[PDB]
Amino acid sequence: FLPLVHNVIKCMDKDSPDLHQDLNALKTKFQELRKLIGPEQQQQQLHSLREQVRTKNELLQKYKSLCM
Amino acid sequence: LLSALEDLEVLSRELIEMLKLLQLEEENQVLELLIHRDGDFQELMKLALNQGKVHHEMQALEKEVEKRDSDIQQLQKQLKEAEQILATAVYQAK
Repeated sequence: FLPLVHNVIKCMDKDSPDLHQDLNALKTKFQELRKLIGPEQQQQQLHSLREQVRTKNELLQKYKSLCM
Repeated sequence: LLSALEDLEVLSRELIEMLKLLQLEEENQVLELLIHRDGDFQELMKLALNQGKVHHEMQALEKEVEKRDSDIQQLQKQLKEAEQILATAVYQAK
């Protein structure tokens, strides 16, 4: 999250020299990014899907040899 | 899963930044936000990979279902023919 670090750096550099106060802009941008962005459950689901796809491919290839 | 955790971490970081506080709470919030961003990136990559794998598996399953339907129709025709032949044989056997 480079935005929070950049906001903290700007607030620390502009503590005494408050020429351009972008604290509100940074907070609004952070809130908007958090609203727009939206555990290992996804990884487990992906592993299960990969295993199921491998099983389906194996089952499809099991019916390759067929004479009559 | 990762979406809700990343959103909660970003909300906590924004609430901490809305307000120093011993230079500890801000650093902890920044670290939590960075970890949440990394986890969200990893989760997006995993979701893209899972969507690709799901599309591939759906294509394979559609092909298998078409093959199974064709085989079922062929076996049904063959079974009807064999039943007719068996009836004719039982009739002609006497």
